[PDB]
Amino acid sequence: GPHMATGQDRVVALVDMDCFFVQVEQRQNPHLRNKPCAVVQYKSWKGGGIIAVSYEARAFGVTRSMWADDAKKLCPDLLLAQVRESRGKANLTKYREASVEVMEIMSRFAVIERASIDEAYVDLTSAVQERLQKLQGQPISADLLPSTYIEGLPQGPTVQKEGMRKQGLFQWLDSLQIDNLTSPDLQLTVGAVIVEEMRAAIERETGFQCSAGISHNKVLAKLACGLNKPNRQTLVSHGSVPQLFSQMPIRKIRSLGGKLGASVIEILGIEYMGELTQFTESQLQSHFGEKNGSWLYAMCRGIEHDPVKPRQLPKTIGCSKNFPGKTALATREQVQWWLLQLAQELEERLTKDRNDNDRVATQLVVSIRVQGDKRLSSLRRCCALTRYDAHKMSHDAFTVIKNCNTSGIQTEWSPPLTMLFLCATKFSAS
DNA sequence: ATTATGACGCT
DNA sequence: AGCGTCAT
Ligand SMILES: Nc1nc2c(ncn2[C@H]2C[C@H](O)[C@@H](COP(=O)(O)NP(=O)(O)OP(=O)(O)O)O2)c(=O)[nH]1
Ligand SMILES: [Mn+2]
Ligand SMILES: [Mn+2]
Repeated sequence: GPHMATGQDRVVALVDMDCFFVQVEQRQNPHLRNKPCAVVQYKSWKGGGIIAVSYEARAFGVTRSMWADDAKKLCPDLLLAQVRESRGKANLTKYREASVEVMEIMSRFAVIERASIDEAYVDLTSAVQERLQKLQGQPISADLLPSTYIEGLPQGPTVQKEGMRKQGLFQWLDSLQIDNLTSPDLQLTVGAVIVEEMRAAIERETGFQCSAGISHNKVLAKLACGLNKPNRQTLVSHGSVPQLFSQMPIRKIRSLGGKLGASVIEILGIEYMGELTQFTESQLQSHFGEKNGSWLYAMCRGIEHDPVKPRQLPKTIGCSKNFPGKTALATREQVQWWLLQLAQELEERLTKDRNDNDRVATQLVVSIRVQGDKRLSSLRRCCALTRYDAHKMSHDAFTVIKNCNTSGIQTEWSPPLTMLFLCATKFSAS
């Protein structure tokens, strides 16, 4: 009862850019704005593979992973922007630089955890305590939450999307106890006011729109963020969780989309996240291991303790390229040439990283995939990264992988390589 | 020929 | 250290 801690200590937000690479290209090229648009990598094979899709194009059924030729079948007026190519491969530098723009704005409001190229978590607990101090018990006006949805509201006792949003927000605000600076619902509401400000700052200073989730932990904030995309933010309160999870497919929760979520569904004979509540912590640990079991036991009650890590920069810097089918590398000259191309891109990114961020990588991880292997990596080998020199890095990568060539002939490579991947890791402050 | 990465758990 | 999982 009273000692039953409900994981409402923290205010956590997740901010995720809407169709991010598309917005980067639309900012650069106004002709693409407010159009069905997608971003593609490469062109020759089936028109290139789509990795980002404007919401106008999603209305026609265009999705990531679709070949552009097929997307064009669904949406003949679809506009396409191609990722830059450098040294024979896709080069994502434009999107990484845009990402840095956004992350630097978010960092003004709180310490962030960079979780991908286009999203970050924010622990707003302290900023909320400050804004509550300033408010002096003053209520929160709906005018301060102009793009906020309250998940699960309105309820009970209407035809337009914005009208529904405002109805739900009024029900939420009317029920708020603003004299209690420790009410979790009030704390989430103040967090949402701050996130409105953060999102306004991002759009004003970059031209990019984003969505956001506000809840008591990272998993709920991420899920909330997705609920009302694009260009809106969603507050998922602790109290909204039973209804939200009652019909929430297990796979929708981050980390349960793969084999583990399939095993939850199959072993327990359930479909929805809320059904997990009927099992004891020990039962879940017995099926899914001690860590997963404890995580599931708390998560189906809306509780998760994973902290917002103070980390604005990526932990690794890596370069990869596939060589599918008849393009797989089957000679020693080919392997050396592409290792050098990857290594030159890596050198460039690493030198820029060192100048910006006062750190140096110390370990180089070489990953390859060999033909006829379905796994992502067929083999991973690490070596020391002592100089930011592409020729040295590619020579060392070759040295650590060259024992994989089963060809007796010196010139040929067998079986051919369908993937090369260089990753710089283990950063030290320089 | 669902590509380019990046985080993280496991042993 | 090297592999597997989840991601998108
Ligand atoms: N190279 C590469 N980039 C990718 C891939 N998948 C995504 N990206 C890039 C392109 C994406 O723009 C970006 C961010 O990924 P999201 O947040 O998952 N999708 P978005 O922001 O587009 O739309 P939404 O409004 O639904 O959040 O990552 C991929 O498989 N490969
Ligand atoms: Mn996004
Ligand atoms: Mn994202």
